[PDB]
Amino acid sequence: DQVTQSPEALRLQEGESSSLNCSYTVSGLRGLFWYRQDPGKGPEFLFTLYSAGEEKEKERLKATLTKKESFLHITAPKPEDSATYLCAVQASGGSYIPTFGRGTSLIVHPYIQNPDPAVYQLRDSKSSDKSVCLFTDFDSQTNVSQSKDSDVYITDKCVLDMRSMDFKSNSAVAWSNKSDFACANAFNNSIIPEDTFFPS
Amino acid sequence: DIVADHVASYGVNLYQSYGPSGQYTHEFDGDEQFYVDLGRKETVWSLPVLRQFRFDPQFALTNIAVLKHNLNSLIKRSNSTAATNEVPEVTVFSKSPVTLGQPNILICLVDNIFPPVVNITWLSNGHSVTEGVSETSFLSKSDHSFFKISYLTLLPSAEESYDCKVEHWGLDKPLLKHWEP
Amino acid sequence: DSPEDFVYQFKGMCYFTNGTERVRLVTRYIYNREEYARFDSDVGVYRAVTPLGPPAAEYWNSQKEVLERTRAELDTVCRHNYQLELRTTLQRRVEPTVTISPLLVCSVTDFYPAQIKVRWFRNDQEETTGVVSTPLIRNGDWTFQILVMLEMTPQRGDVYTCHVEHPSLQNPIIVEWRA
Amino acid sequence: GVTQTPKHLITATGQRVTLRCSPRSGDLSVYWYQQSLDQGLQFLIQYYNGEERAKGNILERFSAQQFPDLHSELNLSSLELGDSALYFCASSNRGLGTDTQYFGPGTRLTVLEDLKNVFPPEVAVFEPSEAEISHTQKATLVCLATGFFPDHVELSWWVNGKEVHSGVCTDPQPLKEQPALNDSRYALSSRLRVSATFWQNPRNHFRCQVQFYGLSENDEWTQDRAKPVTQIVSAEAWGRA
Amino acid sequence: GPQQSFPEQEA
Ligand SMILES: *[C@@H]1O[C@H](CO)[C@@H](O[C@@H]2O[C@H](CO)[C@@H](O)[C@H](O)[C@H]2NC(C)=O)[C@H](O)[C@H]1NC(C)=O
Ligand SMILES: *[C@@H]1O[C@H](CO)[C@@H](O)[C@H](O)[C@H]1NC(C)=O
Ligand SMILES: *[C@@H]1O[C@H](CO)[C@@H](O)[C@H](O)[C@H]1NC(C)=O
Repeated sequence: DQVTQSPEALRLQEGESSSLNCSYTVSGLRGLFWYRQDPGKGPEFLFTLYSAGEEKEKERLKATLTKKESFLHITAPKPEDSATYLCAVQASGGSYIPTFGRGTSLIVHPYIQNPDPAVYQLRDSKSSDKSVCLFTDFDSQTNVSQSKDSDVYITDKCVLDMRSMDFKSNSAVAWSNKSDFACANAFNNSIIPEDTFFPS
Repeated sequence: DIVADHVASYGVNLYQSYGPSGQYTHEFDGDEQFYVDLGRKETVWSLPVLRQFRFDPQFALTNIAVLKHNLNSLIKRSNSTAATNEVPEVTVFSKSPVTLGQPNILICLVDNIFPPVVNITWLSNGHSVTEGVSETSFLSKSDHSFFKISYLTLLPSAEESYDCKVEHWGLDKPLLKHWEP
Repeated sequence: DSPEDFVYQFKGMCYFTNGTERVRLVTRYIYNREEYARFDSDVGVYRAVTPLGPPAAEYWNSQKEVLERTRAELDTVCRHNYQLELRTTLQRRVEPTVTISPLLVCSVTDFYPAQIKVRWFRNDQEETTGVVSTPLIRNGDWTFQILVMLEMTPQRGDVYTCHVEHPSLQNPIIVEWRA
Repeated sequence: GVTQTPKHLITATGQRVTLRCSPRSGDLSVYWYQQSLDQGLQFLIQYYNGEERAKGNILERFSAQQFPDLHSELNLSSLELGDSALYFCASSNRGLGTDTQYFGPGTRLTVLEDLKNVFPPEVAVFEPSEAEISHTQKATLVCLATGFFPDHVELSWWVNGKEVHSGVCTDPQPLKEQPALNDSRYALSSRLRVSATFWQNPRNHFRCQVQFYGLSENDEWTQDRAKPVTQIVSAEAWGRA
Repeated sequence: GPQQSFPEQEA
């Protein structure tokens, strides 16, 4: 009567087409449903498949159903497609009560045409007792990790779009109220590109 | 009418304002595959081969609920047009050829039933019969009327006579179809 | 007095011909004895049978998900259930009981399926008239019955036989009677 | 389609809350779901045309009802810290096997031990680095929102009194200031990137504001510090030469 | 085992 989604979470690069699996072992299926869920938001309906052999399409998405499982084929994914894709089953076995899978957390990393990784020291606020450093313009292959240093806080990669210049960039923010807080060793726990710009 | 080698109803969903009452059945070539006892919340089979299937009684209660809603909507649509009572056709006949001192079953066929609410009792020599009496459910017809069959497991005697008493709203007096060997 | 009653019926009808090849789904929506709307797989949409049909037919035709979920029942209900019928109800073979009793009647008792062929023979000779066959009697307990009355003249030296053909029998069942 | 009220709900342990849900017009079936990190999307209870249809692994404290207007009410009593989850509502046409479920935006519940630990954010704007401007001709404004509890916040960037989305990115999830504490205060960062020339104009006004959801006027407060009511905290900066 | 036809709902 169970439903299983694989992988539990998936990391993809902009354009790298992949397929989300939804296996089921329930008896007498009468509907299979695919949903898209964003954090804090309600599940957004995608596709319904009433029998094996069925195939439905919605732009770069393709949902197919077979006697054993259902595939959600996501072709040339963009960072916009980053969500948790939920799968449900309605069958005689499960008294037609919808049985949802644990979802597949999708994350699509953007393509950086011209990477310029650098760590900059921002202008100290007159109100705040915090010093801020910013790791920006690095490529999507670079992974940022939390600081091991007491009272030092680092945020995860965040991509911003500047549609006026058909530009996009990744950035991590590092701050601390500690006196000995320097940018030169702020992302020490992260594997930063060997030739990252470190200004004076 | 539609011509086909085999005709099946999956299933016959029925709901009426009298009671109210419901009926869920499946039919194959005019024979009742099973019914769902809505009061008892149980699926009752009518073939030993079919008995191992797992049909949830909830699935019957679940469909009848939509019929309950649909009837309310059509009572409002028809400007509350009640069902017309029909005159039923009663026929009494034995299951196998009549032989004295040999077990035989009496069959009472009550055809052209509308609305599906009828009383079919058996009489031997005037008194009522409770033992060895069984019946089917309301079996569907293309004209959307019904028919129900009542059985009587008996031993026939030279002087034993039998009667099928049918009470319906379409009848002014209870109809009696006599039988004798 | 006549008690006030309002009836509603829904029938999910599958029509099977030439085995698995020809399949049709007809879902009938009935108020009392008046079928007001029906979906037909051969048609492709819900239709209004009577003037009480358009509020239902149009409403169910406006939504593609209602049409898709209904259209799917030709496979999820008809073809699905036929696979169960092939193993249960379509395998059911009950052989008949042939008896001759007094002009002369051939009682063919309790058989399955419905298909049958009763024939009288005069002396290795057919007998077309006078033959008064009853319609196929349905017993409702998954068995059938059929009685065939024959007007005869009892004459010296003729054997009367009742030839009955059925799919449960490899060869026809023959029962004879003499004067 | 499916609507739900309220959006945010901050409450104390032992309290009673009532959640509402208005289904799609034409739908006669309503489903209730509880979504938490460690249990996923779990079915609570279902209704059809004002009557109970199905019961899930629902608690005794949790009760529900479907009114003649077909809207539903999920009443949660003697609240516990564990009840802090996303409560989604779903709507179906007839509640049969082939019916497609349609979800609501969901109520977000947060059950705290006491309302004493509630803190609003400390918003601080940080002006771009002269090094970044000289290297990319692009200027990044960082906004820091710190020491708030719980995490019911909405951060926005405002250039010359109007909201902006271009060159803006906020962290999807806040950080924990004390990751070892279960009742830890949160921190959140956001960036606003503009061209060097745009930031260089002193006539350009930049403002980062955070909408904080807290205690309502009817809640009690006796502490010396100001009541952490649902409020707006903001930091601003003008363009430099 | 056996599957059933689901009736459509009126307004
Ligand atoms: C079927 O038989 C029952 C026998 O009980 C009938 O119901 C009774 O009808 C009389 C009418 O005078 C009432 O006084 C009784 O109180 C009823 N009894 C019950 C238990 O309801 C019923 O009307 C008959 N139905 C038909 C179609 O004739
Ligand atoms: C119901 O009655 C009104 C008149 O009172 C009429 O306009 C309408 O068509 C009637 N409907 C039917 C189906 O008889
Ligand atoms: C029935 O069977 C096959 C299709 O499976 C076909 O060859 C044949 O012509 C059909 N019709 C009849 C009348 O046999």
